[PDB]
Parts: sequence; C-alpha cells; structure tokens
Amino acid sequence: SELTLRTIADEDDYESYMASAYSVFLRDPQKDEIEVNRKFTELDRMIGFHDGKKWVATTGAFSRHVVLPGGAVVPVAAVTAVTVSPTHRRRGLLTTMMRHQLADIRSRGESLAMLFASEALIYGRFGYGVATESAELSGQVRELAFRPTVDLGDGTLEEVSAETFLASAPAIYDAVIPGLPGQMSRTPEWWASWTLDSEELQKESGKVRFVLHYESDGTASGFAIYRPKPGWNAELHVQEVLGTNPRSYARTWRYLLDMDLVRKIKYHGASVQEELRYLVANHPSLECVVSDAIQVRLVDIPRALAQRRYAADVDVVLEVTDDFLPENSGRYRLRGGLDHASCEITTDDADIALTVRDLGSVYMGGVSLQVLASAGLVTELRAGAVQRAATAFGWPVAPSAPDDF
Amino acid sequence: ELTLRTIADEDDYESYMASAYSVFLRDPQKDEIEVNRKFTELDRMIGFHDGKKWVATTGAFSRHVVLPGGAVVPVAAVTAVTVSPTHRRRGLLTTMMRHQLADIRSRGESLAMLFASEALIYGRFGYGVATESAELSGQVRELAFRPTVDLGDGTLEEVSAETFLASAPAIYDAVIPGLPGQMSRTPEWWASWTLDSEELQKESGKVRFVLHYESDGTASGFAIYRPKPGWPNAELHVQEVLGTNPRSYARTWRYLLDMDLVRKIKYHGASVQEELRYLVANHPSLECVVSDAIQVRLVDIPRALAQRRYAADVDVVLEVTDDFLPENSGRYRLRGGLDHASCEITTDDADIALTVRDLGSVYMGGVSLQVLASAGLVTELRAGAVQRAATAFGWPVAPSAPDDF
Amino acid sequence: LTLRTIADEDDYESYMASAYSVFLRDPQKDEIEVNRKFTELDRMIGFHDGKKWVATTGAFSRHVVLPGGAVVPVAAVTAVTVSPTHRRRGLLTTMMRHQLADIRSRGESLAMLFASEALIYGRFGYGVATESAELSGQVRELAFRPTVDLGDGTLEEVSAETFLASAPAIYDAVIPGLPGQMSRTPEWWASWTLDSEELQKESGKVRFVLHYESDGTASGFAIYRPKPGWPNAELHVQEVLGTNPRSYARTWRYLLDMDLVRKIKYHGASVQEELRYLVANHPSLECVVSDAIQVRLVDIPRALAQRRYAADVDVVLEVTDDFLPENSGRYRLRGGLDHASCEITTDDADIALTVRDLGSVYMGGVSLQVLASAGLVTELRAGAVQRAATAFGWPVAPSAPDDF
Amino acid sequence: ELTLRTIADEDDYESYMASAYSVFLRDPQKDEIEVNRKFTELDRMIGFHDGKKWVATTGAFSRHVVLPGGAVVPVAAVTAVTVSPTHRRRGLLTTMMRHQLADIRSRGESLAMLFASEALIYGRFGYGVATESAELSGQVRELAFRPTVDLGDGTLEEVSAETFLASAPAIYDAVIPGLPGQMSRTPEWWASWTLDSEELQKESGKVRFVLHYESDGTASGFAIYRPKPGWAGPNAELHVQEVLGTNPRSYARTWRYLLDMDLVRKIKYHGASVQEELRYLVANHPSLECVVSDAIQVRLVDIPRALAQRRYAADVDVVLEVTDDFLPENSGRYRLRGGLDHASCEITTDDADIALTVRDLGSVYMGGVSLQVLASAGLVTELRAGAVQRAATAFGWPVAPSAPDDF
Amino acid sequence: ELTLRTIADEDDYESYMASAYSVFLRDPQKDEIEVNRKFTELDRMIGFHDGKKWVATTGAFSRHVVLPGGAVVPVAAVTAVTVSPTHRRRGLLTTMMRHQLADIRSRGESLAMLFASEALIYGRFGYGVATESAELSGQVRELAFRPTVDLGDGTLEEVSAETFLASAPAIYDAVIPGLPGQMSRTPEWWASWTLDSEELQKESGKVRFVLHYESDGTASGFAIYRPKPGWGPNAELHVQEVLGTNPRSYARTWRYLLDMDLVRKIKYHGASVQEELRYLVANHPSLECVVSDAIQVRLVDIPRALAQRRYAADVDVVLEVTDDFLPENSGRYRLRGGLDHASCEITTDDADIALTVRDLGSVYMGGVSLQVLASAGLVTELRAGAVQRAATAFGWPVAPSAPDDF
Repeated sequence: SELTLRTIADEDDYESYMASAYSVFLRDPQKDEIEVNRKFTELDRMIGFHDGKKWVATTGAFSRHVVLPGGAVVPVAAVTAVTVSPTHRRRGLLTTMMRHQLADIRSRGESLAMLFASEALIYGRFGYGVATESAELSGQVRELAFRPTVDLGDGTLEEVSAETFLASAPAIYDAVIPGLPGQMSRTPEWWASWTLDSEELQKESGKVRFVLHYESDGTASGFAIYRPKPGWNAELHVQEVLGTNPRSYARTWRYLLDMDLVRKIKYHGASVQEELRYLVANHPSLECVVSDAIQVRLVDIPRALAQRRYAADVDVVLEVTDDFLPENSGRYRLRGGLDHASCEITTDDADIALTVRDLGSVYMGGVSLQVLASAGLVTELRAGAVQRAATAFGWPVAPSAPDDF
Repeated sequence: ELTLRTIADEDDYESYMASAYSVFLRDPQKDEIEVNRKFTELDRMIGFHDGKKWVATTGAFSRHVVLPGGAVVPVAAVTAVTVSPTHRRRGLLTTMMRHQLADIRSRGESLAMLFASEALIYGRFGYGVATESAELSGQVRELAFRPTVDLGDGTLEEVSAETFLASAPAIYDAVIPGLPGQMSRTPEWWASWTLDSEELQKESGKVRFVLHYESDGTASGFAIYRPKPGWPNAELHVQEVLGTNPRSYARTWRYLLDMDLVRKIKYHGASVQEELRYLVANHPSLECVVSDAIQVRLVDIPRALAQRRYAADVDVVLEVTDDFLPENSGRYRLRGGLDHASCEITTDDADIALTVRDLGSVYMGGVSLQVLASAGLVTELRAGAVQRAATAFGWPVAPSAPDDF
Repeated sequence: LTLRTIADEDDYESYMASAYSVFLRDPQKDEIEVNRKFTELDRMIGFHDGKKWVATTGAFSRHVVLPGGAVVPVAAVTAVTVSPTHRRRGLLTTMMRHQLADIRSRGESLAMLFASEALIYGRFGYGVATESAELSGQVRELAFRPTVDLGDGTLEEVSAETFLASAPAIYDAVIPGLPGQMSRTPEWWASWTLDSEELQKESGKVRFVLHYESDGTASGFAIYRPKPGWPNAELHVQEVLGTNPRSYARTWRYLLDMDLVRKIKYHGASVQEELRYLVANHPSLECVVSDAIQVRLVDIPRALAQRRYAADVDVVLEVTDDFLPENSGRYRLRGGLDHASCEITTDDADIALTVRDLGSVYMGGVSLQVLASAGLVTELRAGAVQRAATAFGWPVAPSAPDDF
Repeated sequence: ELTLRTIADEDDYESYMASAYSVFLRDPQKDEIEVNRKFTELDRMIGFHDGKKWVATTGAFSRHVVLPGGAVVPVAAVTAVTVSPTHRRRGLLTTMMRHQLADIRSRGESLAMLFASEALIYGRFGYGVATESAELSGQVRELAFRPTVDLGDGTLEEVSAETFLASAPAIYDAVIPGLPGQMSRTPEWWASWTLDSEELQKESGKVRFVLHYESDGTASGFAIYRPKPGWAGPNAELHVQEVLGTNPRSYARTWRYLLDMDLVRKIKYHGASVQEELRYLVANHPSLECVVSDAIQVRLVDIPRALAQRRYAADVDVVLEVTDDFLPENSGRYRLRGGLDHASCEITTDDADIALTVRDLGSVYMGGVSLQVLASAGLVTELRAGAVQRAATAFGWPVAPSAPDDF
Repeated sequence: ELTLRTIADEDDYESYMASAYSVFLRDPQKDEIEVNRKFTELDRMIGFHDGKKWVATTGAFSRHVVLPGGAVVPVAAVTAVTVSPTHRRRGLLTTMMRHQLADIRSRGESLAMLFASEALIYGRFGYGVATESAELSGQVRELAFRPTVDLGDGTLEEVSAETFLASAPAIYDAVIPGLPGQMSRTPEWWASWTLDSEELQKESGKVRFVLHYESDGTASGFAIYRPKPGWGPNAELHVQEVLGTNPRSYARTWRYLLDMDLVRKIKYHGASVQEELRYLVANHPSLECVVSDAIQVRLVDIPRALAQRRYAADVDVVLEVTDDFLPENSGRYRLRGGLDHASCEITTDDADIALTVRDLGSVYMGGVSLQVLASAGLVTELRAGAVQRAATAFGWPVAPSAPDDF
C-alpha cells in the first residue's frame, strides 16, 4: 500500500478522518462532538496518512491561545487526534507526521505545542514533557462543610439554559484566566463544544446543567457546569466552577454541596491547587488523585522563555539539548523576573544541562526543576543555579488543565 | 473527679497508653508501647485521671525538625491526643492543649508538629496543615524508568535489622538537610521506626531491610519494606527508601520493582514530590493520592519565621491574629532570603492579614500563601505583597512527613 | 414568585418536567402522559417565578381501604419538589398549608404520601403508618411447605388488554380485607400496567399472568418483568394477588419454577406477605422492611370514626397538632369491630400524643404501645395505652398501594 | 387443544421465533431473526400451536460437519428448542424430539448436533456431550510468545465485512478438513456469523474484521473481534470471535496483532478449542486462563453409517452392544472395523466386547471424550479384557474437536 | 565470594529452607520443613552460599513415577529452586541446574519432574509442561450424578490420621499403575501429604480423613479434605484427594462429600483434567473446570526414557531432537514402540520429525498432543503423515495427573 501524507480535503474527508481516529481508540465516532468541533477545525492543520481508501494515521492541531505565568496570552498549537492504525504501527508514520507538524507550528509563530496526556500514542515522545497536572476531587457532600471563616457573600444562584449561560459565562471566564496559567481562550465556537450536551456524557451521568451566581447588584460573578447522576447514592459530576471573587466561588460550591438528594460529588480535571481543597474544613473528606494533564513541546525556546514571567529574579545559562529537533539545541542565557524576561544565545559557561523535554516540563511552573535534578534527569553544572532557577520557573499559582481538546 | 497530671511511674505509663489505644477502638500494642518508652519523657505526657483510670491524654516528644534551608530546630512532637467517650465535649482536650502549648513555650520550642491522623483535634487550637504525603502504587511490570535514568554501578544486600542500623543512620543524616519536615532519629527512634510490629505483620509480613552499596563498598542507600504474599497478587509495602545520590535511589527502587513474584507495589507516606514519580516513564501507571500529613502550631512566631530560610528575597509586614493564644497576635516585619532571615515587631503598615493557623500552613513551603488568599482565608492589604510572600514562603523541595509518632 | 395551579397542557408538562428535574431525572414522557388521565389541574399547586416552575405539590383524588373494609376518600399527595435555588425559604411549608386546607375543604379526612417523597419526609404532621418488604432469594431454595394446596388451577401468559379485563375484578374482590390498598379505576390500571421505559432498562418488558380455576374463572394474576442473565437471570415481581389461597400459591409457584430463573425479587410487598409463610425455609427468602405510606390526619374526629378496631376501646386522647393547631383538642374515642365514634370531651385525658404519632398508628401498622415505650407518646392513666394499642391494631397488616 | 405442525408463512415465522426468545427471557432479536431466515427451511421448524400462539418449538438446520479424517457429512443442526412455561412437563418436548429425530434419519443425516446452551434438553433423548470449548483470557501485556515462534513476513489490514467475506471463506474451507466439528459455511451462514448484532454491540462494540496477507499478497488468515472500551483503572478489552490461518505463521502473526494492539488491557476468546494453538504459543501458560465447558452434543440416528463415515486414530476391531432407550430400533450388536484409511460397521452375531448406551457412544464419537474415562466412571462396561483401551485410543483423534459457528 | 555446595548439617538445612521461603515472600513453615526433612537427602540439596547466608538453592528428591503403560521408574523430583533478589541474572540458576541435571543423569534417573509453581525457572533449561491439573468447583446442591451411576453397598467412616494411614497406602498402591504421573508414596511421603499444616488450617480448617468400606469390610476408597466454615451462608469443602479401587467406591465417596449437611460449595484443586467426577455429574455446567499447568518434564536420558514408557498404538518414527541446554543429548533418534514394546536408539536414517527436547518432554506423559505442537509451529514435520501417527502413539487413554506436592 502506497501512503500519502495530506490534509483533510472536504467534509466527507473530515468525517472519515475523525472516524478513523475514534476507531484507533476502540470507540465509535461521536457524531455530535465531531460536528461541533468542526466549527473551529482548520482543515490544513489536520494532517495524516491515507492509503488510497482509508485514513491510516492522523495528527491535528487547533490554533489556540494559552495563558502563561504572569498573564501573557500567547498563541499555542493545541495538538489533537494523534493516531496510527494498529496495522501500521512502528513504521515511522508517527515520526513523519510529528516532524511535519512541529515545522508547521514553528512557522505559524506558535512558540510551543500543548497536548493532553490522554493522547496515549505519543506520551513522552518527540520532546513532549508533562508540564501540568490535574486533580480528581470527590467525597460525600455531607462531609464537606467549609471552614467557618469562609465568607459566602450575599450572592444568589439560578439554574439557567445554555443560551443564558453563554451570555454571561464568557465575561466571567475572561476575567479570571489571566491569573490561571494553562487556561486557554474560549471563542464562541469553543464554548459551544465545552457546553455541548454530548451523548457520551449523558450515558455516564445525565444532561448538562448550568448555574450562574449573581452579586447583590445583579452582576454575574460565577458559574458552574455539572451533570447529575441519579441513584441506581445520587452523584454530581462537576465539569467546571469559576468565580471572579472568593465569595462567588465558595457560594457556588456551597450550592452544589447543599443540593438535597445528592450523596457524592466528583470534579475530574480540577487544579491540583483548586481553592475548594482549602475551603473544606476536613481535608480527608475530599479525596485528591493527581495525574498528568498537559504535555508541553517547546518549539521556539528563546521566545517561549522570554514570553513568560518568573516568580523571582534569575540569571542562568542553560545548555539545552533537543534530540528530536537538534536545530533547537544551544546554550541560552535566561534573564527574568516578575516584570521582565529575555533569553539569548551565549558563549558563557553553562549553569544547568537539560533536555528540551525537561525544559518543557518546568515551563508552566507545575514541575520543579529541583526535583528533576534530584532525580538525575537534569544536571547542575554550577553550584546554587538549579535551586534559584527552580524557584524562578515556579509560580505561586499552579497551572491547570484547559477545556478538553 | 478529674485531676490534670503527668505520668508518675511505669505502671502509670502502661495504663496511660492503654487508654489512648482504647479511645481509638484498639487493643494496646504492647510492642510499640515498650519500644516508644525509651524516648518518652513522663513529665511531657499529660492527661486527666478520675482517680481510677485515665480519661484524657495529650503527650509530646522532644524532637528536632529540618526547616526549609536545612536548619534543625527543636520541636514538640505532639502525640497521644485522646479523650474518653464518656468525657467528650467537656473541655478536657482544650485544657490539655493550653497546658501543653504553655509548657512548649516555656521550653523554648518555637513550634509544635502533629500528624493529621490525630482526628480528635484536627484543625483546632491554631494547628494548620503544612505538609502533605502521597500514596504511590501500581503494577511493578508497568513501572519502567525513563531511559536517561542512570542506575550506577551499585550493589544490594538484604540485611538484618542490626546490620541495617549500622549504616542507615549515616545515610539518613546526610540527605535530610535538603528534606524539610524530616526529623532527627536517635538510636531509640530508629528502634521504633524499624520495629517489626505485630500490627503491620498482619497487614502484610515481617519487615525487611535493604542496603545499597557503591562500587567502593560505601553504603549510599537503604530501603524498608514488607511483603504481602498472594491471597496472583503479591504486594510490596514500602515504608521508606532513601539514597545519598540519584543513582543509589533509582537503583534501590529498581531493585524493589524488579523483585521476582511481585505484582503490585505501594508506598504510603511518600513525598508529594517523591523522586520516584519522575523516574517512572509512564506516570499514569503510578497512582498518586495526596492527603494531609503534618500540622504546624507556631508557638514563637518571630523566632520561627527567622529560623527558616526563604526561596527568594521578601520584605513583608504580617498582621497575625492568634485566637487561641492571643499573646502571639501582633504586627511583624519579615525580612528573609536564601541566606538570611529576620522577623521583628514593627509599626509600619501591614501588607497581609492572616491567622496563626494559616501562617503555620505555609510555614514549611508545602501550601501556597497565594492559594489561601484566593480562597478568601488570607487577606492582602497592599498590592503585590501576597505573590512575593507566597514565592518566598515556598521552597524548591516540598516538605515531607517524618517517621510516625 | 406566584402561588398558582396548573392552567393548561403546556403548563402541565412544564410543571411535571420541573418535578423530575428536582429529583435529578429526565422527564419520563410515557409516565407523564398516562398519569394525566387522572390528574386534576386544580389540585396541582406550585410556585412560578414568571418563566418556570420553582416548586410543586400535587394530589390525586383516590379512595383507600381502612381496617374493617370501609373505603374512604383520601388525598394521594404527589410531586413535592422545590428548586435547589429556592430551598429553605418557606415555599414547601406554604404549599402544604394550602394543600391541607383544600384537602379539608374537599371533605377528605386524611392525606397519604409515599415515604419516597424525601423532600418533606416526617414534616407537617405526616407519620409513617405502613411498611413494605423487599423479598428476594434463589428460586431453587424456595420450596413450599408440603401442606400448601396448589389446587387444580391453570396459568396462561397473556397480553395487557386481556389482563385488564380480569385483574380489576380480582383486585376489587381481595382489597376489602387488605387495608392500605386503593381503588383502581381504568386510568389507574393503565398507569399501573404501563410498560415504562425506565423499568425496561432495569429489567425487561412487562409480562402478565392469569390464574384460572378449573371452571375457567380467573382467580389470580401476576405482574412481573424478566431480567436476562448478564448464570444470574432474575424475575422482578410487581404484584401477585389471588381470591383464594390456592390461586395465590399456584401463581407464585409458577414464577418460582420457571426454567431459566436464578433469583426473584418482590419490592413493595406486604411485611406479612403470605409468600413468606408458604416458603418452607424462611432464611432463603430475605425480608428487608422499610417505610411505605405516611398518613396525615386532617379531620381527626371524622378519621377515627371511619375505621373499625380490633377490640373494644374507650379512651380520651389529648391530641396536639403543631402544624394545624385548629385540630388540637381532647377527643373521646369509643370503637370496636362494628362501631366507632369520636367527639370532643372535657373528661380527664388518658393519653397525650401528637397528630403525627396518631397518624402512624391509624392504619394498624405501628403499635401505639411501641411509640409509648420510646417516649414519643405519654400515658396519663395506667392501662390506657395497652388497651388502645391492641384496639388500634388489626389482624391484617396494612400494605402499600400502587405507586403514585 | 395443541397442534404439532411446521411453520406456514413469514408472519408465522416471526411469531415462532418471537416465542422462542420469550421463553429465554429475551426480546426478539429482529436482526438475527432476519439474517437466519435465509438458511431456514420452514418445513424443518416444528412446534406446538394452541390456535392463537406458539407454545413449544424445535427446529433443525441442514448443515455439514467435518468428521475425524476429513469427511464432510450432512448433519442436523438442532436449534430453537423451547417450551412455554405454562406447558412444561407435559410431554411436549419429548414428542417434538421423537418427530424430529425420525425426520432427520429420512433426510440422510446420520447424526444431529446441538449446542449445550439449549438448556431445556441438556442430556436428554440420547444426546451426549462430545465436544468442549475453552474460554481463554488474560492480560495482553503478559501474553508474549515463546521466542522460537516464527511470525513470518505477513501483513495485516483491518477491513470491511464485504472485503472480509471475499477472502475469509477460502481460508476457512482450507483449514477445516483438519478441524473436526467445524461446519461448512455457505454465504448465508457467513452472513449470520459476521452479523454486527445489536446484542453483541451492547456487550462490547461494533464487530471488526482483520485479514492477514502473505508477502505475495495471498490472504492466509483472518480474525473477527469486538472492542470493549474502558469503563477505577483502565480496562479496555478485546472480545475475539474467531481466528484462523492456513499456516502457523499467519495464525501466530494475527494473534500477535490483537495482543499488541494499543490501549488494550485484557483479551477474551470464548468458544475456542480446548487445544487452541494460542495456548501453546504463549510463553507463560498461567497468564492465559483456560476454562473448559460443554460445547456440542451429538445424537446418533444412523449408528452403522456414522461409525463408517469417520476415521480412527489407530486400527480397531471391536464388537459394540449398543442400547438406545429413546429409539430402540437402533439397539443392536455392531462390529466396528476401522483405522486411519478405512472404516466399516455392521450387525454381527460375534461375542460383544463393550456394552454402552447410544448417548455414551455419541459422546466419544468426535474424539473429544475418552471412552476409557467413561468406563472408569462406571458408565460404560467392558466385557472382554483390553477392549476398552484399544477402542478408546481408536475413537480418539490427535486434533480435538471444536465448536462450530453458533446455531 | 560465592560457594556452590550441598547442605552440611541440620542448622544448615533450616537456614537453607528459610532462604527458599524468603525468596517466595513467605515466612518459613516450620511444620512442613520438619516433616519434609524425613525424606530429604542433604547431598541432593545444592545451592550458593556467600559465607553467611544462602543466596541460591536447588534441590531434588529421589522419587519414582508411573509412566504410560504402568512402569514405575526413578525420577528426580526437583524442588526449592530459588535465587536471592540481590543475585538475579548472574548465572546462579543456570549453574545449579547444570550441576543438578548432571547428577540426575549419573544416578540413573532418566528424567526430572518439576511443579510449574516453581515460577523462577518456568519453561527454562529444557523443562516442558507435560501434565495439567483441573480446579473443579461448584454448588453441591447442583451436583447430582447421572442416574445410571452405581454407588454400591459401601459404607463410610471419618477416621484419624493413624487409621487413615493404615488403609490409604494399599488403596493408593492399587490404583496408581493406571494413573501415569502419580508417584510412589513411602510412609515419610504420606506423612507430608497428610500433615495438618498450619498454612492450610488458616485457609480453611483442620484436615479430615474419610475411608470407604465394601460390604465385606474391605477398605476400597479414601478422601482427604478440609472444611471452611461459613463467614449469606457459604461453608465450603476443600478436597485434597479422592481415590477408589472401583467405580462404585469412588462415586460413593464423592456422593458423601456432596451430600454433607451445611455445605454450600466444594472445591478440588489439583485434580486430573479427566477426573472421573466430571463425568459422573449429570449437569456439567454446574462443575466449573479451570485447566492449568501441573508438572514439567526434563528428559535427561532420551533413549531410556522413550523406551521405558508404552505407547497407545504402534509407531516407527525418526526424531531429530535438539537439546540447547545439554547438547550432548542432541541427536537423531529412531523410536519403535507400541502397547507391549518400546525401543529407541540413535540412527542415521532420514528424520521424520524435528523438535526440541523441551517439546519432546511435553508430549512424553501423554498430556500434550504432538499434533497440536506441530500445528502451532513449535514442532516440524519433515515427512508426510509422521506427526499424526506419532501423536496418537504418544497419547494415552488415561490422561496424566499431578502427584502429591513437592
């Protein structure tokens, strides 16, 4: 079979392309999600191999924008639909698609690519490093009272339709995400996918429901997305809770936790430092399971390092090795702080030796460079450099998982 | 008719400990009671006695804890906090803690530490959760390391407790200056930590000890673990693994993971940033459950803040409120960095308002001050203060739980 | 917020949709449509915020069998919900005052409410008066005692239409001796026999059995659903009744000897279901007892005079009604097997109790003596509680009617 | 008033099948009823009708089965054996089977075959369990092969049902002469075997087809399987329906394809042979659990012809005193002389060597049950020394019989 | 420094066995170690010692096994195969097995046998799985027999170990000539098999013994089992062994266990895959049957081993045998065998079948068909028709079964 590397040509090609990706993951095509995700799909970013009659490998990317530590919003390739047919494994198709993709990503001005760890077929390859984690939070709602000093405010709550939700939630989201690195901008089209009452999740629980929190003056200041799972021990499956101030956030959670016929609540994909964890008076009642979320592939190292901000002053020379794309290998001087950042090639002595994968892992402040060094994955060349750089690459607010893609 | 008093003699000690186990619905563990007597100070074991039996207890061990920066300071290790079920909610627990904190203050100890598993006083009296632990587990067949992990030329021997105790203290003493939260281990504390307790034999099996030797014969790592034979589901329950360099640590874990007839491994009480988590190539194969470990009660706030070091420079004024011990309330100027730290009463404008409980929570660098502020528990009074203070109160190495007490 | 009743059919479906939504469920369209046929819109009250319903409380006009066989009108309260954004604001209490007042003005002396209406469990003077049993076990372990006469009867699996031509007459014949059961019009039979999608997913399509005497007379029936194996095939019995002991036992034996069945379940049976005593080895038939029907007495003197009593009783009851204080008072009850009267008196009181606890003992399913030993009922003169407890009992325990 | 009759028309056919599914506590599977109609002969589908509904059923398909030695003989594939619960234990099952067995012999079929899952007549009427099946399962990561197993240079493609049916029949036809118990598959039987039944979609997922190609392009192996995506930890499963190959390399390579598939945790093959080659390819047998259970029951209706139609693992000259309780006209004393290349059977007056029932004779007929074990159990009686041992070996076969496609 | 040596004295023995249990993640079973010493030959227990503890072990018992055809030949019962986890993949297992197999051959033992539960060397060194066992289990209420099964006039008695040991050996000795794979049981081996081990007491209960008597008083059957009391009601019986000298005593003894009052479930681990109980039960689906490996065979003297057993039918085949671990056994062998004869010698005639010594061992006890190994690609047919004839001859009408544990 002669394989052709090409992009999606038309709409029937798109549906066949997406059908093959679901098939590799042992799943039927989710037609409702395929239709709503088409609205922000760029066909010339959806590449793959075709054997003349079917798609045998895929790799796509969405043009998105991600918040960096410090609040800067930079373009990012949201990589998705990474599959190879099981009949075509270990034949170079994944490598070829990824080489073409990273080259196209770099030419578009995107300094990095981001990829959910659940894209298991390329986990930990090609320079992708796990940079963000998520927490699954769960527990009995009767055991999740808040600490008494938590102010709930004078707010009110209303369960509303999707249309009403989408008229207020975007403004709330836009206001909070500058302080939540890892979150991504949501156009109207991305909100449509994020709030879709997908058939897949209805079967797991129930129809999606939307809540809005109002200040006393009527201003929308919080929202929640969740699904009920009636008893078969009724459960609430929370998709997202956000608020522009601590009272609306706490009041919205208190609303979900005080619902009468509910026994258990679950929030998959929360931040490992979700404020809910610290509102609860008795932490052992709220289980916290931590796992991978987002992998980062740095594609333009100097621009990426210069675009984010750093928790403290740092002046360090990094000997960066890029095994997959050796043209990115080089020795860079990083000068950064809270309000400034620059990165340039230098011939001075290197302070730290590390790979582009490990550099990507620490880029969002969710993985300590010091721990990678203590593990033997990163090498300190001059005393005190790793400790100072680890603090600077960290951030007081942990990165969190964006909406699924 | 109740008397507040300390333990008088050896029969009094055994009755005292028996009542503590009884409150927790357990028979007295004679082997643990016997070995822990060797470092028990009777005049630090207080309680209520009704004339014929003990009805409430609260004890403390004189220990020494590593702070962020490596300084080892004296600390009261609070233990045996019980109240009889017929005397609950009558003020006995509060009275015992007032006397205990006063004695701790009178001994010059700037802080007390308390395991969160002391459920009867969880979150009371100004104690704040400052350290977490992770339960790590998974199928050993799925826990291969990343290929760049150097295992070194080391060798391993399974040894008796006596042989283990001839090498493990020197290894432990060398690594803990970089592991805040760990406590000094005298010979007597090693005897308890390495006790082949009957309780844990029933959960799995007899304790076993491993030593890792460098090529020159130098002991550089150790492991404590118990096997749980199949009931094909044989498990290893790891109690502790440490090494003085990345190679010995990785080689010792590889030894446990490659052991024949082993199916599953479990490490309860690891660090949430346990080096093993980043050695494993496929993170989803190693489940990570995060929970409370150590609560901190600051007893001398200025001295405690001046004893630790800070991840970056900080100059912040803290308005501290102590509800339980109002004599500690006041306005303190903290000036600290990597190599210096001072804390003093000041009349300058306050930057941050918080309780002594929340101050204790961030004290070991395991809880972000920024998250406590975003939750509404801490109040920022002047712009930018919390972010700078949160970074400084953090640490590149997360604190970890010491040996149980 | 506006307190009002249902206006039309679009208002009705939105009203019912909100009730399911409060209970975290999608609307069951098939059940909503079939239940409309016995719904009176002016008995369906709720709160409306201008665009949606935020609270509901309804009632069906039904008739229930009392101890002794008397059939009295009763309000079958249903659809008690409040939106989660409007909880703890008095809406449920307001609706219940209006409903109980309307119930009293309609001449209904009492209200009945399934305990599964968890949102108002144990409030407003409702007391648990009837229990139900979930019976289950392996069919191969449920042989009957040898003296059980199965008779000469025959069985046929038949369609719903044929079932509805004979089951009402069988039902109407057995319920005079089964307190707690309610009359079933054609509309209620239509709901009771609905092949609901909800229950199809739990098991399978509804099936109907008729038991015929040797002369051809239908004398028993069964409603059940199969749950094929996923060996562990189950039968989910909804109801089995017979006009004589042979038809009842023969119909159960039919279900228990079915070839591919492993386990059987009867949820909502009587705690004194005769099946429990036909089985030779009781431990093979598990019996889990739980609340079924709550009673709210609305006109106390009329209610006690309508039922009959297992033995003679002459007692003075000091009744306290916290929710509806107009019913509070001191009542003299004189009752027996064939007579019953009740009126206000000024004589010395023998027993002090609430209307809730009075409602709990009203159907003979809860012993007044047990309520007294617990401290909920207070004896004022010696020996009164024992005599009243026996009289308020009944040789046949009350049982749960068809769901509403 | 009950009438024993055959299916009359198409509405009658659907009511007949509807009653059979109802007896087994199931709704009618419309898709399976429709595709199985294509090889259903209405005059072989008998039952009892009370004037308004079917109250008992028993059917038979005209099929052909491979015997030890490779001979393909006509066989009655008995199916749809049901009785209404209100008419059980009244002789209806016995009557239908008497009529069916008589009809089977007149059609030239020397034997009938019946899946053990037809629980209503398990072990009755002279049916004896003659073939077993194995449920194979395990973690795919633990199922590496022995290193000396040659996978060959072959290639694999996941393909549609239409393309699958263009190559799979030829592969099947080539291997089954060496797999006693397998049945010929016409296009109509392939259509049922490859149906993406709604029933099995709910248990796992949509059916999938794999073809193995040699280096020259020749199709030499195939697989039918269904994915069961994950639903605690990850646990995606593969439910294998069938894997066959014309050579050891295509067979092993096709299994290696299923076992190395990404995102798979567990694999299951229900209805495999108890001597499935996969069991011996796996390096670590304890990783592949093997549960053995009944598969096919055999009812011999023409005893002399049946023994003369199969071949025997070694030479045998034995006199069998056969007792047939249900059909006493088959009772008699038969001399069997058979081997690898010859077989004959006729009534004889010589002294009998072995006494046994036709049920027990049917159990050993396919080489899946040792005649020696039946004797040690007390079910078969040896009349002259050494007879059972020689007859047991000859009635055996180096390849165990295996379950055919479901019917 | 490591030393390869045998056990020197009794304290050395207990330290040796302690290390073997430790490798298998277990505390030493003192009661089993004591009773098994009585038939342990110290000079057959080899291992590696580092100067202060044992770091590797491999032992062998001198036993005798019944072959297809009834011949009872000496066999090495290999046991206690361990290596410390700190000494893995350094050649210790290979060295111990080279020395052990060489000693086995010099002692006149034509083969070695090894339980598959010795997981550390599963499938290595030429050992091939030759025998399987079945775990049989089900609800006793569902296990009625076929009606034509004659139970006889026998009687049953629950007896003490001493009373059991006065009759069980004679019953056992009478049935095993027809049960290939079973091994002779001296008094010392009976003592281990009937030990009321603390390990099995914890899994269920104290061992119990049953004897079946004919009408004339003759002991004709026995059973070994342990009760597991209820902990829904669910008391279990764990059967260790049931044997009878005739079909009636076997069936009656099983009927006794299945009709025992207050029992819900019965389990027989380590039965034959052709255990007679499977065919007595009227409804096979009520008796679950899980088949797994039992005994591995290592042929060390190929010509004598092939000549010592008998074959189900005549065979004249030339075997090209490859022995990778012990290449001195590699060669081309002509096997001529039948029901009453067997001979084997090296030949230069054309080979008919090519196979390894491991696969040859797998088919040796009649529990694995050579034809299936050939269809799997593990065995190669060189001339047409050879495998089919050889497979039948290597089979046997009675399947091999697992002996008592060692």
